[PDB]
Amino acid sequence: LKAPVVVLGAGLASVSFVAELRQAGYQGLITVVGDEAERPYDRPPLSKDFMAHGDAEKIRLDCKRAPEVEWLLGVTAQSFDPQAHTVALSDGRTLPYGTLVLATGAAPRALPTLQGATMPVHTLRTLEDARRIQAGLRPQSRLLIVGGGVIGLELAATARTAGVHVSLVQTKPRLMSRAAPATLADFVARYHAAQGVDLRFERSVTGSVDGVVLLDDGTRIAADMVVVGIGVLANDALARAAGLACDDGIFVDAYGRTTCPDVYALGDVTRQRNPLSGRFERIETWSNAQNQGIAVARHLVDPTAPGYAELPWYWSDQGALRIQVAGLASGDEEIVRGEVSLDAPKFTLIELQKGRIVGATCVNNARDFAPLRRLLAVGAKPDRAALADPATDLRKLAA
Amino acid sequence: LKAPVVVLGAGLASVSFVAELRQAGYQGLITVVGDEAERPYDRPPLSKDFMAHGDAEKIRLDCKRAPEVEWLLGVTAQSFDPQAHTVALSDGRTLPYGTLVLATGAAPRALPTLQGATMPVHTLRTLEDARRIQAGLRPQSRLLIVGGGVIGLELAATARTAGVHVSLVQTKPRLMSRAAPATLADFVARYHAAQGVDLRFERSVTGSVDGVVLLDDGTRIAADMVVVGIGVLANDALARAAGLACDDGIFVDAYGRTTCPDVYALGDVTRQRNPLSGRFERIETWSNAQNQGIAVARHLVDPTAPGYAELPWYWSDQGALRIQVAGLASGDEEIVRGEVSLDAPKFTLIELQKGRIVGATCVNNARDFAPLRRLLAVGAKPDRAALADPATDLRKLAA
Ligand SMILES: Cc1cc2nc3c(=O)[nH]c(=O)nc-3n(C[C@H](O)[C@H](O)[C@H](O)COP(=O)(O)OP(=O)(O)OC[C@H]3O[C@@H](n4cnc5c(N)ncnc54)[C@H](O)[C@@H]3O)c2cc1C
Ligand SMILES: Cc1cc2nc3c(=O)[nH]c(=O)nc-3n(C[C@H](O)[C@H](O)[C@H](O)COP(=O)(O)OP(=O)(O)OC[C@H]3O[C@@H](n4cnc5c(N)ncnc54)[C@H](O)[C@@H]3O)c2cc1C
Repeated sequence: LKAPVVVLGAGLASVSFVAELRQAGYQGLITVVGDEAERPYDRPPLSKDFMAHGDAEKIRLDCKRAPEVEWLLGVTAQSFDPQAHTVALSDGRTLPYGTLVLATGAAPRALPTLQGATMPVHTLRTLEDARRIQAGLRPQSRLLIVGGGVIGLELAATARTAGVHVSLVQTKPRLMSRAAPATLADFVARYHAAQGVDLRFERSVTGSVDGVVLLDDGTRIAADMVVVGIGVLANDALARAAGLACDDGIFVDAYGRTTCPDVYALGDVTRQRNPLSGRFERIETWSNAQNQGIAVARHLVDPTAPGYAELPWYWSDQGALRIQVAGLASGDEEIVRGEVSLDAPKFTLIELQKGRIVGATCVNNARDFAPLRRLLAVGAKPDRAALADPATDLRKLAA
Repeated sequence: LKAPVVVLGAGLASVSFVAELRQAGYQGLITVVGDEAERPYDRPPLSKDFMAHGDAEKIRLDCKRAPEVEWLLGVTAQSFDPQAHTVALSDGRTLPYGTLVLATGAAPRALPTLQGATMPVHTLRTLEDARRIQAGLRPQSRLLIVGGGVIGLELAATARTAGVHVSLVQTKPRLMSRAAPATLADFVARYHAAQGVDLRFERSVTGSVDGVVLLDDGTRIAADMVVVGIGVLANDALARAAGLACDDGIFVDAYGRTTCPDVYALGDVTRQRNPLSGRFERIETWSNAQNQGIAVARHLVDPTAPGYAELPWYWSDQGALRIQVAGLASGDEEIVRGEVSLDAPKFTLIELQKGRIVGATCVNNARDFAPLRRLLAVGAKPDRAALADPATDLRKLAA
């Protein structure tokens, strides 16, 4: 930890990191460069309550635990020189650094087949995106969502509740193909179909003409607006140009270190080790952005602190479904607690691998999720009969 | 470049690196820790001329360009402390370092289904391995090779020439599924079949009992010896324990830097960027071990030197086939020069991607390979009609 600290990016990972530095005792200079001209804000409401109600002052991140920080908003870091220890800014200024932190997140992947489209096509990542989408979301408008990940499905539910007709195209045979158990994915499709979502599986967009989208099966979908959500790409251009190891994501170890001395990275921009799979992955969850940011800051101030160690998890709010998912999507068996029914959905899945818990899912059952995450964390091997037994209390069993 | 330099591993990458340091002008301490008790030697002859003729003094690496280096042979680096800047050795000694270089290569992957086998099962990576395999290779012995990569196929040809009966099991539908064009792979299978190799595709080993190997199709193959060659795993345990970013391979940038300050890595142990694909890969070729070793050394002595930049390539000698392959295995089209015939095989493949050369293969045509590699290097876009035209001289066209 060499002063001054410069952080590139002012999203959740960045805010979490600078607040932990200050709370841990670092009182030297901290400067944050953020390219959006927005008071730092949280993204999950953009698909839900913001999209519906429209109040951005309900979604701002609390920067109060980060006193004495200069936030350069609406400014783009254009390059950094890791030998000179400087960053070049879009406003013509240069910042010196002792420690540089790359927290630049990721940007929506574009659909090449819609690149010359003459109809409204948006992605959903920023306040500006959400505001733009809202203003075309009239009741009985027709929305096409490309991509069956959580963002798209969250938007789908919000749109339907608002009286918008929703069609959704998914290339893979299942929704949430990333980091969701098949049982959950099948149920999620059943729910959305029941809410009026027109789901098209194993189809791809081949292009568009005069307000209609074309598909690989040779068919058409007319819509007033397309929202594309087919995943994101790490914002790692600065690192690539400066000579750091990247591959759609900056490689970091558990201390947030990149291959370049005095340069760290955290959050959506990173590829990091998933302790459960033992493989490097770009983890794009809210909890990772916050918790990896805190862990890296904590170790920078106190090098005896351990590195980042959390196992990955996320939630997704999709209408009546409060979904929570932790660990791996699959193992050698799945234990199902409760019934999988559209009639007041409430159930828990547990994935096991040689008797050890390696994954869990709760749907409208937040009470069981916390003890499942603790069990997950220690690689517990409970009695599978007790794990199926609805009489069992997971909170009790967790100690 | 802080003295003293310690290198872990005494294979080709290591020898190439220390020789380049010395040639570039670094005259400080260099100490190499090598766990094999062997004068440093080259591995490719182990599947060919050594396996046949048995003279290890024909395969030693030239260390003369590396004067004043202490080589601790037969000693294992057990851990390193990247804060203390020391390495702990199996003989009880500790080495201080200013710069640590991890050049520990990779080890053959084991076959879990043969873990309790009571017949001879060997891998082929070391002098000891080769010597052990040789001594069971009687004429009219039956050898089963598991794995259709280049090592297995090279051994297959050597064994057949020696009068050994060869059966070979390959899980994938084609040989050389890694980094070889399908056209080449199909031809290579045709050649080996013509030389008496009993090839079994899309089959897996399920176990063994009393001198017979069992397969996923429910059948049997009796053999006097099994040689397993199903790929390798990076020897990255020290890095993993010391907190470096690894995933079956230590992540490095173009200067050989790991995520840990003052620690570098090179050769088979690394995952690095493939400039043609833009993706990180573990490149396990001879040319990478030598050339990445030299590039990293060169930049350590002269930081104005560029980073490692070579595009990947390899050769494989399989009986009458002198095979050379560069770049990617495929693109949007393949140009074929000459005829693909078992009657005196001699042909060239060129892979193109939007008019640009991205890959090439020569079989018994070393003359065309060098100009194809130069063309590959600059991302050339020659006239495809001229590239097919046998009247065309690639050496001429290369300038
Ligand atoms: C619509 C939506 C819904 C979501 N819902 C969920 C959910 O249900 N569950 C869940 O777990 N997560 C969800 N997420 C939230 C999410 O996971 C977090 O927003 C994200 O992980 C935060 O990571 P970050 O801080 O690393 O990156 P970012 O939030 O992307 O922050 C990076 C910032 O750096 C900026 N930047 C990039 N380059 C430069 C530069 N050169 N100079 C200056 N600034 C730069 C970027 O523009 C960006 O503002 C959702 C996200 C979206 C967009
Ligand atoms: C049978 C065979 C045939 C081949 N034929 C071809 C070919 O046709 N074409 C081709 O391109 N390549 C071929 N290769 C050659 C090959 O590509 C090179 O041998 C390899 O890439 C060299 O890389 P290296 O120096 O990084 O690793 P290595 O050669 O594996 O050297 C690493 C050394 O470090 C040692 N070590 C590991 N851990 C420790 C430790 N903790 N302490 C001390 N020492 C340690 C290892 O035991 C090993 O001796 C072949 C290899 C084999 C084995």
